[PDB]
Amino acid sequence: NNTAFAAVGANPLEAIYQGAGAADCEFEEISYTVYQSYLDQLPVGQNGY
Amino acid sequence: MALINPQFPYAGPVPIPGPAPTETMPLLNYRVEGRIAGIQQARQFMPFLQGPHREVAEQTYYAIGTGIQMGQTFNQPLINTQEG
Repeated sequence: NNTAFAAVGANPLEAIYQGAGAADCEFEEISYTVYQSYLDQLPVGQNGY
Repeated sequence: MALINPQFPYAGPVPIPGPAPTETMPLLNYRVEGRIAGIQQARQFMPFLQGPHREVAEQTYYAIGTGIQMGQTFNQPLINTQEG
């Protein structure tokens, strides 16, 4: 709630919203999901992978 | 393969200001020793089977036996007394 609602005249580099009502803007929740992308079933010769 | 102008020739290159000679010489970049990290597992729980498959299915059989074969009461022919 600090780094995401810049005021009028602040630096909006790392903010998300900016306006004259930004002192009362807040999050309700933040959800995240991570998806790993990999290569399964690696080829195996002799001397290992 | 240019042709020399005899009326207006020119000479070789003259010295010009230079680009601070050490700043065109690079450092040789200094590699440290490295390691493929961790103790590797011996096998992997693969998502596909590693063997062959069959394109078509073939019908298989197994032998069976019949049973104890019995006798019969035949209908028996007539005697060939020159009518037959």
